[PDB]
Amino acid sequence: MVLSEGEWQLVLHVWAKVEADVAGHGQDIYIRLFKSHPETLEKFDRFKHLKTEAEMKASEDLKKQGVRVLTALGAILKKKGHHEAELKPLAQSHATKHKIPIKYLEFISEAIIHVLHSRHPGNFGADAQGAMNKALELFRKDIAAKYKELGYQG
Ligand code: HEM
Repeated sequence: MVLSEGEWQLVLHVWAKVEADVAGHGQDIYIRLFKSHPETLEKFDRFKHLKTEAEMKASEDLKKQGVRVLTALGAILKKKGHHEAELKPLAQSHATKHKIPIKYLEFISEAIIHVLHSRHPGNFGADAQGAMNKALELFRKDIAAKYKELGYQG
């Protein structure tokens, strides 16, 4: 699949707003992910002990992790589809070390869309959401392909 320049513009326009507060968006996304799909928390040995949203918001380590995640995703989105190099290390670690199924990548994609919709309604109308969904679907499609090459069914 391929996004048009117009669709990429919608994606990068709202992403520019996210970048005004990377740490805050990361926390919101994780909290949404862990509350909606608790099973995903079990994959994080360093955070699986967190019991409440309050503890999650107070975790300095979780905040730092969120920044790393959004920074990596932002770098990929900014490549506008030409992300082969960026995807390699990410696919290898998540398939071989962390063992993250594609289903969980779908769950975090849902959390990202939920948070953007909540925080940036003016820059996340129907067309913008459609573009972001398309960008995330492309990301998941390419990661899934790499997973297969690496020997992980995902
Ligand atoms: C938006 C998609 C995602 C991106 C861009 C992303 C990115 C990253 C990055 C950059 C790291 C640090 C370096 C590395 O180990 O590769 C990382 C670590 C990790 N990721 Fe992800 N990730 C994503 C989704 C997920 C999901 C959905 C899960 C599981 C529910 C997950 C589980 C982990 C774990 C367990 C670690 C290691 C954390 C630690 O060091 O304690 N990731 N991720």
